[PDB]
Amino acid sequence: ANLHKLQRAWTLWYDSPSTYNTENWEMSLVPIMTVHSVEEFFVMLRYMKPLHALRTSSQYHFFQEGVKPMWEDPANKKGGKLWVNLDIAAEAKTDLDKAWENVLMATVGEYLDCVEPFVTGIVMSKRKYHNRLAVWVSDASATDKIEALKKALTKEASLASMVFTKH
Amino acid sequence: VRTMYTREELLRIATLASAMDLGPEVLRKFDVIEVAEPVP
Repeated sequence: ANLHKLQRAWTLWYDSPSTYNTENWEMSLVPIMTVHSVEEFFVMLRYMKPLHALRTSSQYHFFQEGVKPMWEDPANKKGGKLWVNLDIAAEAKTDLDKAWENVLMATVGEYLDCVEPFVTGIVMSKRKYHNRLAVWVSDASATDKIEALKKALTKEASLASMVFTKH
Repeated sequence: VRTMYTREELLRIATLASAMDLGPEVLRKFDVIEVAEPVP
């Protein structure tokens, strides 16, 4: 089994009002699948739902293994997130889906920061009017790294706002 | 100096990926993802 191993494993999560846990907010997150190779990644993509057809209040999380998509995580405590607001038989993939796929491929391929790790995960959030893409890093003090992430994220996307936020 | 791939390299390896699938254990967890409802 000649597989193409990744630099890091990555876990996918999905949440929505149907997964909303009124008692414990944390359990609202549902881990779906962990990927360790390019092939596993593309199988995951195969069985993921496109954002064009995804529910109005849903979020995909994609984070390094052993790293929860929450600030309380030690990997995200000091860092922050750089995010942007995109806009809305068989049909061609939408630019939103294409940008989502490009950012995921850049994440697993480790060319989101071409130089401990700096990028800890990413989050796509389907909202009412906007669609929030977010890259969660680990060190909010690294200015050069955030600028490098800015150019990279702008490259891998082609679908209104860009904001960095420390947690 | 780490395991890196390019976008085109990943898209090439996707052809190999096409030969692999998922069992019911890992595949059932994708059911949580919900399709948007219609607007009549």
